[PDB]
Formats: sequence, structure tokens, C-alpha cells
Amino acid sequence: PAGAAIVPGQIAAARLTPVAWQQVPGWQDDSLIGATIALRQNCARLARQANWQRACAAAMRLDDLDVGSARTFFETYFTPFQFANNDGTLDGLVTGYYEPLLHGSRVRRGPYQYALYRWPAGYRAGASMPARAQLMRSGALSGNELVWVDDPIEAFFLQVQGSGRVVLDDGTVMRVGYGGTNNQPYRSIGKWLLDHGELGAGQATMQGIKAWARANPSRVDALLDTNPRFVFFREMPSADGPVGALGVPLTPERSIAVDPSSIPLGTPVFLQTTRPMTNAPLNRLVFAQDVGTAIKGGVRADYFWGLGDDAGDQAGRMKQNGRMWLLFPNS
Repeated sequence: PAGAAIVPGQIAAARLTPVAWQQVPGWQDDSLIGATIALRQNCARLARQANWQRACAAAMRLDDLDVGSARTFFETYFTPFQFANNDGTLDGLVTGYYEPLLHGSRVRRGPYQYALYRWPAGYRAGASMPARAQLMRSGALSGNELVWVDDPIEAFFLQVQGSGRVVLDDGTVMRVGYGGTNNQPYRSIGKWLLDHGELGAGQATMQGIKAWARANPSRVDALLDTNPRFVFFREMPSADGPVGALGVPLTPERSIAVDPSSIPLGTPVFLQTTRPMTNAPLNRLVFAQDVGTAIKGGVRADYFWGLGDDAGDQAGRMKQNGRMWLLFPNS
């Protein structure tokens, strides 16, 4: 029932080594559910390249339910190449990312009681502000509200990420991105709850912190004030996941960010790794559709877990050994 496991520390004599599909350990462990969705987004940018025209034409005939036919397609139109680091090692690091998804309103009302703030107009770009607790008390933020959300813990973790999306009670969606900082030190509230015994070793996830906050509503404001850092936001230019560097919406658990000088955008990658909390095998066909400032090296990926806080808790814990095969179209 559980998938193929990595034998660590193996090495290879070439950067790319063609292998048979029968030599990809883990290929049969992937259901392939969702892979055709990310494949069609890939083809939106690749279909007219000479090497991709035939594969993309065939790909448009596949539905997303018949994973038997999708498996036959990948085995027929692509060859897998075992991918090594330039030092010959096959092991590399898989981390994770997500897109925060909050629920808010453009006006303060009902459950929407916690503001996200733009950079305060009464202030000069890049001048140091006080800690969060005094910034919130000075009055300097009043009238600089960008939108009002559902939950102060979600707002806090949106600040940690710097960017995300707010589903508004409109029926519209607002994308927010990085709008500046008070340049004061970050201090994790999860570590605070652990260091002071309020949360057990297991449990300082975003969900465990939300639960503790639910239990201790009159302590929440003081907990958040233990982090002096404060992040501001800007509204981004106006259905599916975020758009990545390839220019297409990312697909949860089927898109990775890569170092594009090692793995060009558009490359499908068979990823063998493990799940962050249970450590079970995770064997997944993904597509290189994004990049990131921390994602540098050869066998290196950021796995896109999807939208919302369960995806973020998986992303937060992901720091797993991994193996890669790059697919190239037979063409």
C-alpha cells in the first residue's frame, strides 16, 4: 500500500541518464490524479515549440479521470532521465510552499473584524517604525486598512508569508502582496507557546495555534504582540491557484518551483520524496512551473501544496530528502 522508498546516498556518472519507465521507482505509486490538469497548463506555454507539438496535441485528448490512459500517454510521449547534482549525488532537498487563503470584506462587518494594512500614508518609505504592539496602539495605522479578514491568526500568518489571496464576501477575490515592514525582528508565536508550555511538542502548527487561540480568546492579542515584526500589504493587479513564473496557474501537488538553470520551466519531473508529518513515501509526477529566491541547486524543489492553512501546515514542515527524473518529449 505505501510507495517506493529511497535508498540514500546513490551516485551517478552523468547529469542526465535515460532510463526505462520500469526503472523509475515509484512510477506506479502515483495515482496520476491531477497530472493532466497541470499538463494542460504546461501546454498553454509549450504547445507550439517544435519538440512539444505532438505531445501537446495528444495531451488535449486526455480527460482527467482516466489515469490509465494518462499513464500510457506519459510512457509513450516522454523518456525519463535520472537527474543528478553536478557533484554526482542523486539525493536532493524538497521543501514546500502554499498560497494563503483568507476570507474577508472591504468593510468591517460581521465576522470580518481584523484589518490588513497598507503602508501608512503618514510615513516615509523605508523609515523604521516601532514594534507591532506600539504601531497598533499609536493610531498611525488608522485609516490605512486595505481589507478586513475573518481571523487574527490567519492575518498573522499571511504577514509571515508576505502575500496571498483574500476571498471577499462580494463574491470577488483580492490578491495581496508585499507592502513593506517595520524592520523589527521576527519572533515566532509557536515557539512562544512551546517555550512556555502552552502547546505540546507536536502541536504548534497553524491549526494548533488557532485552537489555542479559540481556547484563550482574551490572551490572543498579547500573544501576537510578542512578535515585534509587522508586515504591510499592497493590492495586486486583477478562480484557480496563483500564477507562477511560467505564467500559468499552479496546480496543487502537481507544480514545483525549481532553480531554472538546472531544470528549465516546463520540464515535467517525477519526484520521489516523503510526506512531512507522517514520513510516508510521496511519489509524484509534477511540472516545473515556478521559481523561488531560496530554491537554488540541482536536485532541489519547492513542492506546491495548494491553497489554505492545511496546505500551509504541510508546506511549513516539509524538508525532505528527494530524487528526481526529468522527462523530455520523444518528439
